[PDB]
Amino acid sequence: NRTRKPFEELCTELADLDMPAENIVLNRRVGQGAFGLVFGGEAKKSDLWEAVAVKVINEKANYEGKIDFLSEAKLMRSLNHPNVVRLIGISLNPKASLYLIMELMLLGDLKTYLLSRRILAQRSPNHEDIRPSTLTQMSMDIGQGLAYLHSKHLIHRDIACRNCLVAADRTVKIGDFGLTRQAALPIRWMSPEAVQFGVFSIQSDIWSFGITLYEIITFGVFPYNGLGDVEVVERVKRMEFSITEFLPPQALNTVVCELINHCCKHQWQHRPSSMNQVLEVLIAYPDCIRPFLTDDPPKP
Ligand SMILES: Nc1ncnc2c1ncn2[C@@H]1O[C@H](COP(=O)(O)OP(=O)(O)O)[C@@H](O)[C@H]1O
Repeated sequence: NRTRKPFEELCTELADLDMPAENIVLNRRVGQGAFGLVFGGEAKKSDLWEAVAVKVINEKANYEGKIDFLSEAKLMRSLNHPNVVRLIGISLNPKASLYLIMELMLLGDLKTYLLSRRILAQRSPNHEDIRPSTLTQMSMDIGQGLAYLHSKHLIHRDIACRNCLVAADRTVKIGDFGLTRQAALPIRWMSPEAVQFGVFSIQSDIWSFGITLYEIITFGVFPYNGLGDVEVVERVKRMEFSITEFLPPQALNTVVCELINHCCKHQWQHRPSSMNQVLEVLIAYPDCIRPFLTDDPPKP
């Protein structure tokens, strides 16, 4: 064998993180993740219990899949930040599958969050969940969490409202690192220098961050809604219609419209050199993130 040894040498380094299956119990079906279902329950860190969600993949798939499964956890262990989801352990060979244990975010992801609290914005626009005081702090938490990733020479390459989870504290954190690589497909969240060229940088992550901001101020619309995935690879290269054109007419004079337009510029020499240029903006204008909606909900 030549691919069945990679698994058993990898778990040697991740051996201090193994937990017996008698310390993990499954209660809920939290959601349908990318590769398998995620379950919700409680895990005991040999001392006390904590509410936890688990990513699970059965032991029937190829070893090629199990290596990527454990590589997500190995990368996740190198992180510690109040705006990044932190794992607490793994579990090797429990009965039918392999377990990935990561803390529970009570209020789910951000896209389903906004999609469910849409009419609440049209009827109660000053609510503790969805007011510019909270939306700006949320986008700010995502920003400094991505700045923490970039600080330690990491590129996420997949910034969207699907990979940002919110907890009962209503603080948001970075969620999915399935596509995260080292420092030097979601095409709608990718700058053109990363689409036709396959090169990723901090500026490509800033492009996806600006797309996330458009996704937030619209409460979850599908970027470039109405254009197929084949029409967008040709339209974004020749600088026609930045994402700002897809906004309601209530924008195009605001501070958030310009911001996502500077974060999403074809000339990456004009894009911010670091996430801290964007973060320092979110302090001079603390009510920039506003809900800009229509009377017709978005159609996925
Ligand atoms: N720790 C968690 N807390 C709450 N929900 C989660 C958690 N982990 C995963 N999920 C749910 O499972 C899916 C995320 O799994 P993943 O494969 O990481 O997909 P994504 O690309 O959305 O991050 C989402 O639907 C999300 O709502």
